[PDB]
Amino acid sequence: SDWISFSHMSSDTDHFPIKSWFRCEQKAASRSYRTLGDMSHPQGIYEVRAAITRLISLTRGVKCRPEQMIIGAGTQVLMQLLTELLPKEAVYAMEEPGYRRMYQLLKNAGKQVKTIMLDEKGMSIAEITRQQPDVLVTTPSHQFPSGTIMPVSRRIQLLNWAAEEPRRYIIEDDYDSEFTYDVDSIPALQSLDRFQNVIYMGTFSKSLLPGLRISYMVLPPELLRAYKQRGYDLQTCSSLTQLTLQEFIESGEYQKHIKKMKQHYKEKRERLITALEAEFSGEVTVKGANAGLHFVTEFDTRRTEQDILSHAAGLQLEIFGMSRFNLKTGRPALIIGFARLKEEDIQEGVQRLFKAVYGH
Amino acid sequence: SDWISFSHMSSDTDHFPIKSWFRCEQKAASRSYRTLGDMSHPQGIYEVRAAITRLISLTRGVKCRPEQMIIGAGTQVLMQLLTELLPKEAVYAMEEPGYRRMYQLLKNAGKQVKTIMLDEKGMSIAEITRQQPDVLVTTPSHQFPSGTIMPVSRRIQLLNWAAEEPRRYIIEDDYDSEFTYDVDSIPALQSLDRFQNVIYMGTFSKSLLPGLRISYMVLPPELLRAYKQRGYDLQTCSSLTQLTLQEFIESGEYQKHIKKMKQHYKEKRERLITALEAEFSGEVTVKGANAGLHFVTEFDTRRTEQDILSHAAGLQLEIFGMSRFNLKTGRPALIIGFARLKEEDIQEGVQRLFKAVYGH
Repeated sequence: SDWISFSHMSSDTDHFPIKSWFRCEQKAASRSYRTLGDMSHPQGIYEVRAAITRLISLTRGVKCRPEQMIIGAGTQVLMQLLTELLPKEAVYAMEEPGYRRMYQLLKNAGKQVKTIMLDEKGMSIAEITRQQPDVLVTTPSHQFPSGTIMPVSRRIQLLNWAAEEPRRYIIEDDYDSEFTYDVDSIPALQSLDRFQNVIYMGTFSKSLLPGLRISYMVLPPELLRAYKQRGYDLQTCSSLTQLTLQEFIESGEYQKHIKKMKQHYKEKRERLITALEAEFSGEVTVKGANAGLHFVTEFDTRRTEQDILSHAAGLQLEIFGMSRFNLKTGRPALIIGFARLKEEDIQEGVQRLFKAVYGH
Repeated sequence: SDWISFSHMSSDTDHFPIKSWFRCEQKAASRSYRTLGDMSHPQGIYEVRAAITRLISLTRGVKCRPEQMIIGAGTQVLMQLLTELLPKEAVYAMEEPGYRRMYQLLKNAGKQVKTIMLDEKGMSIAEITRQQPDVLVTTPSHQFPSGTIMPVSRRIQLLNWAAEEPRRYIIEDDYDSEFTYDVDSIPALQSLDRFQNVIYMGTFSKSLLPGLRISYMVLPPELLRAYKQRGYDLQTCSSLTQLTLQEFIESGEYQKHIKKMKQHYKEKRERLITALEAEFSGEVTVKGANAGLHFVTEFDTRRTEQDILSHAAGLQLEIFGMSRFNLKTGRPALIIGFARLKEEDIQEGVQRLFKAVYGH
């Protein structure tokens, strides 16, 4: 496999400190071995929840007490639980383009899902208003996949909407929030909300490995009450995994990791854009590269997206199409993730793109 | 600080080879690091599924491919998924006494659950006939908590019932199946399943640790088709955990540990029963002491079950009554779980019990 990954779903393992993670695991195991034979508090070990709460209040400005947070074997399990905590009759609203997987999860749940188009400011509040939903699912920090950062003004608009009527909720998926390059950090929607209409959700898939399977959500106390009233849920994250995370955070290894990785990803995104402009001369349009670990490139060709993809897979370039993120064509648009893209493989990689874009 | 536990819920941390597990973890990691930035296959990494499939076909006669198996961070998320694969209008049935947690999950989902009492051969097929459910939840190998082992005749009656009408299924929870001591083990129900009515669910929580969170389920092809039709699921079980378990199995460490713990518990259960018959003069009756990590004792008293339990909290002896396992009285019976009972605490424990019942 002499592959090159322009994939957004992967993360580069060479710069994760796996020995540090493993040493954090051993520290946690020896500090807490006696209590490992317990099954965690269903919301997650309290001290781990406390570590995450301090962490996210620091980095993102999130305001919560650890009692509000639930862990977490992935955002998909948390989101399922969340649909059971929300009113059963709620009408959901997701960004178009967006996460088809959650769209299918919601439809499969018999829910009504309205797809909300985007504009230069993020998910379209005008379409939200026209279609009149109950629950919004949004990616304000770095829209997925379009990469649009939602400006504060649009955030204000969404919060005003949520607050003008009862039992309206905003699910803020703060995927990709650890990295914000030549823009500065904008605080989360939750931190701008005065009325607790926001379910903040975050994950460690990108700040760590995806195979580690940990995410978390912060409930409004009304939904938290609805949670506690269940009485039968069990934690899906292994206790050691929770404790290794808590050590990794509290040792300062996580902040060290993130700082170094931000510098690394900033430089790699500059290099990739420069290679893209050299190879494609300015016949590629790049969009949504302000933050996060991916951007969009639209090209222009008489090749269908599907045949471009079929031909990039032959050159062993791993890359995906924007058409994948339709929930519910006109030009080729592609998603370029530079998480796993090796820094020595840029030119070669971009070359494999030109030949897959064109044929030469 | 001087507690003695006759709990089933307990799990040996002391005689769990955590160093062997950690060495299997690092071996798996050096061999498979570059795939830890990848997301697992949603059913689970194929090779972990194959390792488990070979294991369970050996130890329990289970007939399946890895293609049919789903993992699995605990048996409850597998259960929830399962209720989604099964017809939305299914009527469930659970043993009484049984697992109140699942009863609670099923009811909180809006499902009608029937409770089905036991007779000498296990789940009462006469009551299943009478109350007319669609889906059975059963523990044929060692009924929880009664210790009753369902004989082949009753298994065939259950299979026949499921064969006679559409949309009838049997969930076989092989929760306690790693330890069956001085009775030659019966094969799983699943091994008798000619018409593919049985969903087999097993777990490693009992056989390694509860906090480790790894369980699995074997789906009949129609249900597997139902699952692949979803197309949105993601593996909840940490890829690291999956790989560590595959190394643990294939290095032969799992089989070593199980042979050792099996022998340990055989000898401990025999010693415990010896001590019981010595101290209680034949005014104790022991039921289902053949396998698993528990059995049932019935005594003589004036005291409410709450009285024996209450007086045992004052001898610092943790124990459970059969009325705990109603899915919602007329005498006391208790369940003795020798899982984390220390071998030096047997005689003392039984001594405490004789006073806990009486107070002489």
